[PDB]
Amino acid sequence: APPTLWSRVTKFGSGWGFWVSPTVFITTTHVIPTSAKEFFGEPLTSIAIHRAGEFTLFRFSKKIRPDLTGMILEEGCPEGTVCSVLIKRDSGELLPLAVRMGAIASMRIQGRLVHGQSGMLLTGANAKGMDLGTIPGDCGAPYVYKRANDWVVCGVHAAATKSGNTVVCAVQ
Amino acid sequence: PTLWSRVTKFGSGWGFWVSPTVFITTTHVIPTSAKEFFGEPLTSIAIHRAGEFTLFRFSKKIRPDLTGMILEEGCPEGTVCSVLIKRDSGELLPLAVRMGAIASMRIQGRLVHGQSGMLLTGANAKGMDLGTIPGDCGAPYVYKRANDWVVCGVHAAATKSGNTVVCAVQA
Ligand SMILES: CCc1nnc(N)s1
Repeated sequence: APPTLWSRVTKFGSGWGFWVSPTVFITTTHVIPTSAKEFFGEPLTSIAIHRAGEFTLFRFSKKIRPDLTGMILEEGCPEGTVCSVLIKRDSGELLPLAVRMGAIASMRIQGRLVHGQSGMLLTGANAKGMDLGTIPGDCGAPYVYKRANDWVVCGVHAAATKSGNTVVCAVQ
Repeated sequence: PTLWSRVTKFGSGWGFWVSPTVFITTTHVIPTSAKEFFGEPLTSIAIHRAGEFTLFRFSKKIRPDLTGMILEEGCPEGTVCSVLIKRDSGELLPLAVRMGAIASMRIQGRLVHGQSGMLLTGANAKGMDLGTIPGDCGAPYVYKRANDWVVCGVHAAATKSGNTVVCAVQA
């Protein structure tokens, strides 16, 4: 994945989020610190929040990331699309986990109720563990895919089954 | 602990530490002019070659941080292996491979002997992060079996289009 996509992935709360443009930041609702009253030097009064279940979008009053161009945010992706989940790991390592996307789903995972676009990891027989699959600290990482002439972002990482291949992408 | 620390840049490709003293790679990536590897003179290294599979056994512990792993001659048909691709870009790319028969295959016009496989990303796999490139040779094929990771070969070749790969094996 191009370096401009990795540069958008930002350590945030108990996981990650992703800069869509200089003023727009998306993340997984449950990684947001509940006590927080300031983000990137802006008080909550200067920020518009758009939330659908595990999807949260922040719109800032001023350019926070003026080095970036706005890119395309889709509401999920077509059934059968292969995405990469852009996960940052121990020691500046970059782990773009291949995922085939499927249906909109509601599931119970580790006792929590989750809703978004389901997918299956294409990394191994089972993705149990940190070498082939996801860990809790990966939530908020972006789902991206390559088209003929550009890259699209279509959601953020919300949940994964243990001893499985199944993931849930939260979508706008 | 991580399998990824075992994947090491080597020659024109990569190799894999099975144990503190044993290193496996693809024959064609090995430098053809050398007097030492990893600070050890070639005079104290044992080299075992079988076509595109090479194993080095060192006289001293190069990676004393590691435990010894299971090394087998390929795996049963229909096993879904993972090829652990390390990239100079800074990416780690684990890809699922459904394994087939051992054969002599024509790949981009050359004969390659090893275990066939097909990527689950499929034939219309579209980009650097869904398939292999020539610099990836020597990346290990692994799978989990009964509590243990098994290494069953090293990346030797791949088709230009479609989804075929070849794992070089021992013996
Ligand atoms: C050879 C140095 C590297 N470490 N991790 C990578 N992906 S390249």
